[PDB]
Amino acid sequence: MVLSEGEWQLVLHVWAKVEADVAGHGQDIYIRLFKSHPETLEKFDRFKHLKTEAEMKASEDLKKQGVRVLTALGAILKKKGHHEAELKPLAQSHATKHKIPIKYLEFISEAIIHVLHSRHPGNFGADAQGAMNKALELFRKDIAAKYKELGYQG
Ligand code: HEM
Repeated sequence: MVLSEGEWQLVLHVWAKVEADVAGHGQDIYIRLFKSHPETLEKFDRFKHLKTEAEMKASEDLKKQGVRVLTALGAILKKKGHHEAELKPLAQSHATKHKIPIKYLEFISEAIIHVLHSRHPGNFGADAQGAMNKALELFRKDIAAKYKELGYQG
């Protein structure tokens, strides 16, 4: 699949707003992910002990992790589809070390869309959401392909 320049513009326009507060968006996304799909928390040995949203918001380590995640995703989105190099290390670690199924990548994609919709309604109308969904679907499609090459069914 391929996004048009117009669709990429919608994606990068709202992403520019996210970048005004990377740490805050990361926390919101994780909290949404862990509350909606608790099973995903079990994959994080360093955070699986967190019991409440309050503890999650107070975790300095979780905040730092969120920044790393959004920074990596932002770098990929900014490549506008030409992300082969960026995807390699990410696919290898998540398939071989962390063992993250594609289903969980779908769950975090849902959390990202939920948070953007909540925080940036003016820059996340129907067309913008459609573009972001398309960008995330492309990301998941390419990661899934790499997973297969690496020997992980995902
Ligand atoms: C938006 C998609 C995602 C991106 C861009 C992303 C990115 C990253 C990055 C950059 C790291 C640090 C370096 C590395 O180990 O590769 C990382 C670590 C990790 N990721 Fe992800 N990730 C994503 C989704 C997920 C999901 C959905 C899960 C599981 C529910 C997950 C589980 C982990 C774990 C367990 C670690 C290691 C954390 C630690 O060091 O304690 N990731 N991720």
